[PDB]
Amino acid sequence: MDPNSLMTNRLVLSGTVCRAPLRKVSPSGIPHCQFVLEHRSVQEEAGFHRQAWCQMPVIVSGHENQAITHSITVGSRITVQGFISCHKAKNGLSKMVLHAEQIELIDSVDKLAAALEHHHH
Amino acid sequence: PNSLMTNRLVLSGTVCRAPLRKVSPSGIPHCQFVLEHRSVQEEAGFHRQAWCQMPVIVSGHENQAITHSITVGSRITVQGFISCHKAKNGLSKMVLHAEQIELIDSVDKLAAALEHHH
DNA sequence: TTTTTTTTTTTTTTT
Repeated sequence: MDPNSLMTNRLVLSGTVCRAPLRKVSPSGIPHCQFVLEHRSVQEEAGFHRQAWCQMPVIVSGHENQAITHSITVGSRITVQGFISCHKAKNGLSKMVLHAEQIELIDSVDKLAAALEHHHH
Repeated sequence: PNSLMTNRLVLSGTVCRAPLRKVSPSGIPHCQFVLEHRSVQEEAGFHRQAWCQMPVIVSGHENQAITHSITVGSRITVQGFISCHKAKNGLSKMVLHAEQIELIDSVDKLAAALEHHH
């Protein structure tokens, strides 16, 4: 445990996905799926509050977590968690991306069900 | 402020540029710098590499104290939220607003004083 | 394995 003496970086962002999961599989047979999460919130800074809006291009790679994505529709309310990585050198400016290791959905069943059975009788 | 909406980034690395310390016409001291992260990771044994220069701002009186101590080369960890503005040309910029700092220099300084206090 | 240049209706924060 020597270099991990400055390798700590975890981002936890909840948000609604605005770009559907674009799946692909790289040569080694690994499957990955991207999308753009839109996060919006009120954040307090300096004893006051201000809005925090951001589009985070997240991507989930490898087997374990592919399933949970096949289940994330557009306008999904999710919280993703994993490391951040980026780059924008003037010889190929790529972008900031949250490689995800973990995701749980944030709209409760009792919640959504409400909006599926009520209009009727 | 509870609910779904949660934004927490906890980055570490070596302060690249600055820090530029200004007090703005609103009253508060603002300290801005850029943090250069570099690390290797992923679950079991698949090797991914990580790098990123996160513009950081430390806004308010509360945290400007610990600040007069970080300079280019300074290693620290910061925790706070990420917001994204327009820029001066390129649309969205990302900035981590630090709500909590950690000079990992004091970490070594504390581990040492332990290993060596006869 | 070149920090796998991978922003694919008007570029989501400007309705």
